[PDB]
Amino acid sequence: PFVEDWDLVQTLGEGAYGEVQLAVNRVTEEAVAVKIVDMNIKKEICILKMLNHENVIKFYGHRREGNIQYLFMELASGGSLFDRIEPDIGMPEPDAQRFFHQLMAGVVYLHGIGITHRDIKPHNLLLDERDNLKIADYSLATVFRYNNRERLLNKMCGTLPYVAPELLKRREFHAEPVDVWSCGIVLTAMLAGELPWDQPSDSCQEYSDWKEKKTYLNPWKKIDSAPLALLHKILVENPSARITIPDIKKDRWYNKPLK
Ligand SMILES: N#Cc1cccc(-c2c[nH]c3ncnc(N4CCOCC4)c23)c1
Ligand SMILES: [Cl-]
Repeated sequence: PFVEDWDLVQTLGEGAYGEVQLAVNRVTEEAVAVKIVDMNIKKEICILKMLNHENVIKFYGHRREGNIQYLFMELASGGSLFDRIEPDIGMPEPDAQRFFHQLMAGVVYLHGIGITHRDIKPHNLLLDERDNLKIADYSLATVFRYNNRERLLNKMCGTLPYVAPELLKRREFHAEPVDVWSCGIVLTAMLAGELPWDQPSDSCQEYSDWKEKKTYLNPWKKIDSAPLALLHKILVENPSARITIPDIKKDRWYNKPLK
């Protein structure tokens, strides 16, 4: 199959909705990614056209072709961060730190334009040929700030092991601390190659253990004291006591020179 000048050469994977194909232009040989959706997406395109940052997947544009919408996007030839995390091990701390810096640069950018991603996790964090991180998939994204006025969110969405506890507990909540939380679970996954809990609920034993500071258990025992002190500031149950991005950027481990 093919779309105007582009051939659909192969399946890269599935986003939150629909299929993503590698599109190669037959003329120019340029390779991009195309998300193919059958038959909400006005909002998504609208958010996609806002995006201009080196740690965010770039939107090239779209074509309706009968039933099928085709959303053209930057290709990331390095695959996902998911594939760089070795189970039970993680990755080298300097690599983790570098990816964390890039993730924060992307999140700050989004938040600065009033967008929350709402599903940060390693599958949505892609790597270009130089291992630069790009935040992908704006199908759950939404505006939380417009004309300088913040709106609280109420929709439950995301992925349970990554989702902040207020989203399970509060009728309405601030957007930014939710995305911060999920960045903390990504950090843990990078440093330990395991997720700390199935969900951050009072009924989840591993979540209770963390609240009781049992860091002699896994995954925490695999993580050095400096990044762990950051994770103690991020994975804070009360979102108004949770560290903000400005303060993450002052954290000791964040600023530690590494290999
Ligand atoms: N909407 C959206 C969305 C969600 C997730 C990823 C992509 C995606 C954009 N550029 C890519 N480059 C290389 N692989 C990619 N993926 C696609 C999905 O499977 C993983 C590998 C992408 C887009
Ligand atoms: Cl993992």
